[PDB]
Amino acid sequence: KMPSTANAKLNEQGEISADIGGIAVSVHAQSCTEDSPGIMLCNRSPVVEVTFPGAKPIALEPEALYVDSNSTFYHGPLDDTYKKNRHSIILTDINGDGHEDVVVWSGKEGNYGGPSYSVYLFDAAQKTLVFNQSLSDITVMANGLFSVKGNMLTSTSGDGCCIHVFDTYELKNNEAVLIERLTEDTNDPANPKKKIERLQDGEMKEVSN
Ligand SMILES: [Ca+2]
Repeated sequence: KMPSTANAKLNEQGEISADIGGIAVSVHAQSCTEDSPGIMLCNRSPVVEVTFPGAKPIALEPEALYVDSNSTFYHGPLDDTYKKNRHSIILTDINGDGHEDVVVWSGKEGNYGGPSYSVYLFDAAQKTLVFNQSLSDITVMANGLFSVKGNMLTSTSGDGCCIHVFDTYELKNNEAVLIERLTEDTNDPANPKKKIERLQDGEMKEVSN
């Protein structure tokens, strides 16, 4: 399960074409504008086409695409240990069924205007990649893309100072559900406050333990 990466920039036809760990990925995007060094914002019908081995190409049409020519593609797991990078297009099995899914840097609705993502799970029945609202939504106001551990997904939020929120989601059948929210408040370093909420009887409840 070794992680592999690659970088690329949109050529004169607004095109990239790469093979990352045996999965071919192409990008077709015109009329992009430079957002910051090495990074183009493409929001005029950008297309990300993914061809898994032995399969028909699948075209994704994200609402926008941030193409970082210095960190373009990543193929590997979302380890809390391993992945502290930000990539434009990520191939990774989020739901543990043995087939890679796709994560695309599509917005900047993360915490303090950081990256937010569109998540697409491979749907084995349909032979396609299906946009996942619940998973994409985790990245909104998050400090970055979530990490995956078994069927558990972790994400952090907060005010970038003294309030930190640590979320744990359980993923069952294309559906991410929040099961735990840990809020730590260190505004008074001498009096740190910790709040634990957990999913109980179908609702998030504050708990002592
Ligand atoms: Ca999968």
